[PDB]
Amino acid sequence: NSEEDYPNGTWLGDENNPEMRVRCAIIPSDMLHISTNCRTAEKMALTLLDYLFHREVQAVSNLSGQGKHGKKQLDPLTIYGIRCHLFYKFGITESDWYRIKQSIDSKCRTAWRRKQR
DNA sequence: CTCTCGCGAGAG
DNA sequence: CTCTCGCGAGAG
Repeated sequence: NSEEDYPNGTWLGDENNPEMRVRCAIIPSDMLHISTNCRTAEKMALTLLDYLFHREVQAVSNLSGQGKHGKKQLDPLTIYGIRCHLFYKFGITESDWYRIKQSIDSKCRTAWRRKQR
């Protein structure tokens, strides 16, 4: 939320808009790897996921924190940052963000499916 | 691996 | 009953 949280990290979203920006952990070198190879909001979303949540946090959680498996909830502020970074770099819509959330939940489901094996 | 379907439980 | 939502899983 404030840059003092992560010093060597970067900003998710628009740096010059204090209301639509989140400070996160990934280093400026990884943040250029993402904005270079991820040329669609769908690929950027799931690359940001791998780089913002340790995979065994992915294998134990989902977005809302509900469900029959009783998974934990992924950080609502981190998920907000992904929402700003996709809006800022791609100008996604409310329906576009809904599809993205479905992809994120499906990615975390496969991480859960793996963990059992 | 991602994408996306459809099932079935619970909220409304 | 309709809708929302988590889910397993197959296909690409």
